[PDB]
Amino acid sequence: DPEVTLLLQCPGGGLPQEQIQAELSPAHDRRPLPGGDEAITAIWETRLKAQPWLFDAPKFRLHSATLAPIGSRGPQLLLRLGLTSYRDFLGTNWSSSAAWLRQQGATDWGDTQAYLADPLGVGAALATADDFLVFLRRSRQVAEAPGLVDVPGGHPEPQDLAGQLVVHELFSSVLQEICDEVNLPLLTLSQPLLLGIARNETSAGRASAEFYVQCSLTSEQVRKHYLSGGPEAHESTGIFFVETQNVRRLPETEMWAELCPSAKGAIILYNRVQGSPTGAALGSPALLPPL
Ligand SMILES: COC(=O)C[C@H]1C(=O)NCCN1C(C)=O
Repeated sequence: DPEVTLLLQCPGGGLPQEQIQAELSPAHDRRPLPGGDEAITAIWETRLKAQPWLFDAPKFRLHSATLAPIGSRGPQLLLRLGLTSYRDFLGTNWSSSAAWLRQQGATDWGDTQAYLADPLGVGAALATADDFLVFLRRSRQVAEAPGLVDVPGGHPEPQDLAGQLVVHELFSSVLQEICDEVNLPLLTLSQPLLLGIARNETSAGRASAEFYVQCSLTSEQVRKHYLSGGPEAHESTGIFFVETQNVRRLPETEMWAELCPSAKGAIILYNRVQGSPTGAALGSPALLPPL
């Protein structure tokens, strides 16, 4: 799977909000481009002069994420975050010359990402009361990953002493994206756990935080809520469910070739952090079949 790399695998079956610190600092921003940010400005002008209804929006930038020594007390994760924008993304990660910007970042800064926007995405492994995960089909008419399978998520827009509010907006935004797209009531959803962070090598290495969320509704009820919004209530074109039993071997299925990279990230982390039991009971052959 060359189009996805794991930046972080969380311990203890995943991390709650209260165990994560953020450092939001202009030291974590993209570096100005070697020939000037006029190259980003030019791509944006060309785009607005064809699609003048487009808008810029701020985004969180992932710099890095440091896990504490395992088994320790206190905060378990430090997220180093900067700020970027939709416009900076279109002029860097989405650019035809994105591989050249990575090589120049290696040369100039010892960092393949130094000249990349790298907006932080969020995604969920969303489980039902009857032990299915939730999948969405993308429109064949959109620019990114057309007609591919996805999981719920988005790219949160901004607004440890502003740090804790930033972690709160990240956990909040994954629930909000589930309510907006799947049309589920907020009170049917668990507090999320962070499973890890995955990078999309097809989009020049931009990262998504992958979460586990439990719903108290069955798969038949989740479908009813999704469909009852109508075609205008969602960006996706369909919803479907795979038993948690069968997610274990999903990378061996024909479905795998149709999954967008960030959804592959979510399923790998679900299998490693929520699947893959460590104890004698769940590890017994009748409950963990070999092969
Ligand atoms: C229609 O989808 C797009 O690509 C539009 C785009 C935009 O205009 N501004 C920021 C990101 N975005 C949205 C709606 O989130």
